[PDB]
Amino acid sequence: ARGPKKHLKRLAAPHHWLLDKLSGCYAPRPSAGPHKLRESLPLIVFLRNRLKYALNGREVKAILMQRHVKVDGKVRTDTTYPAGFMDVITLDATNENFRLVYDVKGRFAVHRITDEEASYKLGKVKKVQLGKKGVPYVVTHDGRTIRYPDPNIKVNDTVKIDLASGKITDFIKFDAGKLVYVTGGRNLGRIGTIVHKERHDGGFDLVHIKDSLDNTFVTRLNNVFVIGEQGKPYISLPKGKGIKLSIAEERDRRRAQQ
Amino acid sequence: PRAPRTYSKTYSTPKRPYESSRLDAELKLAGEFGLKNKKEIYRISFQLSKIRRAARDLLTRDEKDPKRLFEGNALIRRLVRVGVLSEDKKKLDYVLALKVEDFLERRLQTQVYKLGLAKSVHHARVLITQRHIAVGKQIVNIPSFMVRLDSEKHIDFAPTSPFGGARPGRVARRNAARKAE
Amino acid sequence: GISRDSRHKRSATGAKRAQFRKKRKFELGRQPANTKIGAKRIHSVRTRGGNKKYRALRIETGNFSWASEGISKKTRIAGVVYHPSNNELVRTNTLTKAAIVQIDATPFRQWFEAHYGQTLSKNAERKWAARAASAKIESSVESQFSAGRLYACISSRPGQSGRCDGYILEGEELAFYLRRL
Amino acid sequence: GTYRKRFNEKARSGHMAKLKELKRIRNKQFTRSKVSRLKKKRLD
RNA sequence: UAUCUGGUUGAUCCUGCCAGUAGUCAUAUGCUUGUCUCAAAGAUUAAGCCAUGCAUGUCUAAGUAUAAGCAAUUUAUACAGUGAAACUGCGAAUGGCUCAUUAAAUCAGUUAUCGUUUAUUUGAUAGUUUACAUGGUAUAACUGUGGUAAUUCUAGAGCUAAUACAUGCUUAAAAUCUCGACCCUUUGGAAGAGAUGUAUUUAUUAGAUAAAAAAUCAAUGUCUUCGGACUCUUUGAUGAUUCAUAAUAACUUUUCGAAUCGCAUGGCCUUGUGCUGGCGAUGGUUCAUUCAAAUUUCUGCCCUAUCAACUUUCGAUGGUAGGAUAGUGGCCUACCAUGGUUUCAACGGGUAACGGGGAAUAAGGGUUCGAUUCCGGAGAGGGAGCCUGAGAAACGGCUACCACAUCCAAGGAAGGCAGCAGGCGCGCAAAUUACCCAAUCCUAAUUCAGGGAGGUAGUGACAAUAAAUAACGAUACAG
RNA sequence: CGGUCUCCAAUAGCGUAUAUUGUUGCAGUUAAAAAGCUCGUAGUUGAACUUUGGGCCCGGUUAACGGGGCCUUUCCUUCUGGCUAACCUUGAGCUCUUGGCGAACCAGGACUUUUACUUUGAAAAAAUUAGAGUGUUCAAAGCAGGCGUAUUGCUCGAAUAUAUUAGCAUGGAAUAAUAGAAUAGGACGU
RNA sequence: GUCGACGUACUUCAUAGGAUCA
Ligand SMILES: [Mg+2]
Ligand SMILES: [Mg+2]
Ligand SMILES: [Mg+2]
Ligand SMILES: [Mg+2]
Ligand SMILES: [Mg+2]
Ligand SMILES: [Mg+2]
Ligand SMILES: [Mg+2]
Ligand SMILES: [Mg+2]
Ligand SMILES: [Mg+2]
Ligand SMILES: [Mg+2]
Ligand SMILES: [Mg+2]
Ligand SMILES: [Mg+2]
Ligand SMILES: [Mg+2]
Ligand SMILES: [Mg+2]
Ligand SMILES: [Mg+2]
Ligand SMILES: [Mg+2]
Ligand SMILES: [Mg+2]
Ligand SMILES: [Mg+2]
Ligand SMILES: [Mg+2]
Ligand SMILES: [Mg+2]
Ligand SMILES: [Mg+2]
Ligand SMILES: [Mg+2]
Ligand SMILES: [Mg+2]
Ligand SMILES: [Mg+2]
Ligand SMILES: [Mg+2]
Ligand SMILES: [Mg+2]
Ligand SMILES: [Mg+2]
Repeated sequence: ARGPKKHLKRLAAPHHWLLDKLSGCYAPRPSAGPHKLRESLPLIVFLRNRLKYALNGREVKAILMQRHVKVDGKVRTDTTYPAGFMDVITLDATNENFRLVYDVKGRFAVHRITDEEASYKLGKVKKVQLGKKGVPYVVTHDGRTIRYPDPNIKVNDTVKIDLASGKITDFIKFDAGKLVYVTGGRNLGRIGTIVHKERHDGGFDLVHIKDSLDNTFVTRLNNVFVIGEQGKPYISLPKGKGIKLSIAEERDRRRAQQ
Repeated sequence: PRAPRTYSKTYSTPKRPYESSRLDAELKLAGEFGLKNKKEIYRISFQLSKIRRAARDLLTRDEKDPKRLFEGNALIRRLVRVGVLSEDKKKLDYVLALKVEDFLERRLQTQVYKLGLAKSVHHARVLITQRHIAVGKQIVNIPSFMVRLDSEKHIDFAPTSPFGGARPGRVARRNAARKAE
Repeated sequence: GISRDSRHKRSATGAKRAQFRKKRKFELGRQPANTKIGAKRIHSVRTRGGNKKYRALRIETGNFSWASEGISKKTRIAGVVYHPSNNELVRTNTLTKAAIVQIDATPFRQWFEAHYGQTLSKNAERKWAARAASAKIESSVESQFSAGRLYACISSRPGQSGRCDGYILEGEELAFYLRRL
Repeated sequence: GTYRKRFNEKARSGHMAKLKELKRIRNKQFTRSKVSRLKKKRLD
């Protein structure tokens, strides 16, 4: 190619979107934004294929141009805006608030939250550095640059950000025993507690996580997201609380409830 | 371009079509069940071969294997639901004991014949293809329709059919009008 | 015409590679800007991205820094005296980085006289007395100062930034280049 | 594939030129019709 | 091969043998072709040539309308609704198509940028430099006069705008550092005059630390109980940096720091068209992020040894310096050494060689196929070179050459279907020059316009699913 | 001379033509193929030996099977830091509490033979393959859907496995290599 | 030139043996 691409084939789209393979030939390409293309849920998919409020892309555009949708407290009018992990989506007309958190299966879930919980979000500190004029700042996983951070905040920590002011209200250090959420790999969507961080210089650090059922799994440090102390997450968790269940157990539960 | 839509062959030619014993077996099957051609018999044989190969492969797995348990239970549940496998024979060994006749008996043609709605398998086929047979509230015109155990008790003449309480067909009212005139 | 591709070269084993593709813009080159002493002529060059490169086609003054005294002054460039890469740049008076040049010594002499009150109000005398301990300098620099032309080395790239900045030679570097001269 | 016969060599003369150059570089180590041939042989 | 059939003599058995019978897939072709669902369309290694039409344009309240445009009007004597043309901005570098070249090249998995560019999105970020607001150093559309056979050809003259072009001010305090009038010879002091944000270039400095105590030389600052005393004294990240950041001295055909636009009319009063003030749009420096790009580490390709030595004169391997690039690098230049690959197959040759995910067969090992729905690469008849732009060595952009080829008044002008339809390539053959942006998504100034991308329908049984052409009786005749 | 038939095969499908090597695991006297003989480089291959056995404890599966600890001449070394067990002791009732001592464990710096092999975990896009659920009227398929309903509505899914080699992390220490102390230029030290 | 050698593609000749019976 001679420049950036602008089209996305349906078969090439992220699997977790759960798009019909025969509905069309193209899928919404997420516009540039806070979250990476493959880790993001464009607003069209959320409003149409998840909430079912809109029956087609044109109706999604009609909804957005009415300014009814806010992402992290700010109105967005782009159909393919890349909403992503820990993003608060507010619909005032419906009096509804959502937080985009993976379910255990590895797909963004329709998780409703309260207004108080919609006032803040969490962000993994991806970088900490001095800017111009010697003003320290932290860069989080959604591209937010926050100046004058608490000096104790280091990389891999999780900062609680207030959406109204975009200021750090609280922070959580990365340490053993902390409650974490897996945001990548085949263990995506699971919740557990750190046991041990294996450090390899010049390579990828691995973290061993123990879930509530005592199962243990190893994941790269890039996919880990601290969300609180054990049993006391800073956010309301989805149904199932991030616990993986074997196919037989899922069958048993499904038959029991049916 | 749009994504491909999957397709598959529901039958296969047997290894030696010309075996005299095989020819006689196909003749008996077609005559007993009123099958149109050898394609239907090949289709049922292909399904049965697939089922039995799956069962054999599961049996090769060690007992208590999660894959064996899950897949074998699903397969036995399906076979019991369609009626091929009896309730008391819920094991993979009895899945290998199935025969084409078991599947053929479940066809809506044979069931319509057996329930007393038709005087022969061919009369049952004609009744089905002419939209006289309803499984529940749904008219079914496919002789190869495989009747489930629950569906077995709901086969009846369709509400729209002349035999099911609707008005007489075209011939009946035609002759009645000509007699009246 | 000029390209920085590695494909056109032979492989490490000595194989003659074939042409994989046509020449690409992102691996281009441009004609050298043989900067020369004279009335300033500089023309911009539009590079990859929106960035701009300045081409010193001619330049006759430069910001030269006296490192020992920690100063820098704008001075005229007398001429190129020695170049390590090739001698023809010396012959043609071509300014490029690492070229040994001669610069007018007047501003440095004036600054040193003002600062130390020496040669090569109460406040002025006080300040000169305070700085009297540092008055002494290397003999080699002072001989040049008597001559009127100081040896300097260009540390800028005139064909890229458009500047002819540099620094006066001192110590071991000056001794080495005087030996080479 | 490099020096295979083309349908219309005249229409791509420049291409042919490149090939020749390549040969001259590749085979530099070595250099350092039926009726027509038979006619020459019989004439000799 | 197996199974089955037949022959092996005067006949019948038992061996053996012989001949025919197996297979899906592929190509070509013949006969037949009623219904429902569904779906594809290559091939002369000819990436051979193309008549005709279409396939890329785009305007919101929010850049520029005295169209001598439309309609509304005294909501509007600066304009005010809608709005052709043109300027301005963006896109046209995506999509679609084909597989020619390409044998450590592409590509697959896996690495790196502490080796670089990045329009756009997202978050931060700029009190340091006539203003109740500057010019033509200026033109388009337009008016009017014209040339040419001809083209998306254009010449002279007259007008007039901007988020075009070019200029250029306005806003707190403090601190620090220089140069220092003068008084005074002190342990000296000091009016004042300057400088400071950012961007570029160069030079120098800081960016600490495995843990504890003293004596003096020089400069020299806070303090008391005038004797000596003097504590908490500032420093981030990486596995690692000359890193982030900061400081000093200057340098610059040298940048940026809002002369822009929409809606609304709130608060103070000393009652002035005075002061102040809301929600948005568009620009703008730098950093980070996102979309990307470039280069890159390790391992992995079919046949060939009757291809054994190859590379090095004209860069081959490496060093120093420079040039060039966004940047590393023999990428190129100058000077140097003589290196680098190879029987563990280099180099050369062949390829009906784009690579992979995948397809078929098979009990398993294997063998073959993959132009072809997704990913990546390369090309737009063949070589070569460029303008613009964040991004192109672009071809539905430009210039030359080679081959073809259209118009011509013979002076000149215009070309690229391996895009969608449709033709030629034979004298022998095969989808419609169809409808639409309603869905999918993409482009724009943008909900609205555009989209042969894509969908819809039509059209040789491509490949697949289901499935009609009769069912129930009586009579008659015959073995 | 005049004069103007039966059966078999498939079935909305059927016919015709061309085409369609042994690693596991081949053979070499007499019917393919052992070179006239020897030497010899690359390549492939290459004798045995170095911690074996014994005595206890803990917790798992279905008396067998496997997994950990100690002891047995068998513990990596060193420094620093963090926490602190147990041990001594005072006092108040095995539990708190005074004051010493601070093992184990954890973090970091130095110190360090290298691989082959195999186990486990990440990675290996989607589509495709296998495969769970689902009366598309059946099916090929698709990822749908399902349950109440006068009224306003509730709700389950879009599973799971496979993927060679190379790279990364990890447990093993059998088999096969590799290095070490011989002119001691060797190890250790309060 | 109904030429030689080689390469390639084909054609062809070598199948009956034992037991019983006449
Ligand atoms: Mg790293
Ligand atoms: Mg009817
Ligand atoms: Mg025909
Ligand atoms: Mg018919
Ligand atoms: Mg019909
Ligand atoms: Mg108007
Ligand atoms: Mg323009
Ligand atoms: Mg080759
Ligand atoms: Mg390679
Ligand atoms: Mg844009
Ligand atoms: Mg911005
Ligand atoms: Mg004019
Ligand atoms: Mg260099
Ligand atoms: Mg050279
Ligand atoms: Mg191939
Ligand atoms: Mg090819
Ligand atoms: Mg392919
Ligand atoms: Mg190209
Ligand atoms: Mg062509
Ligand atoms: Mg081109
Ligand atoms: Mg074209
Ligand atoms: Mg194009
Ligand atoms: Mg076409
Ligand atoms: Mg605008
Ligand atoms: Mg040897
Ligand atoms: Mg051995
Ligand atoms: Mg592996």
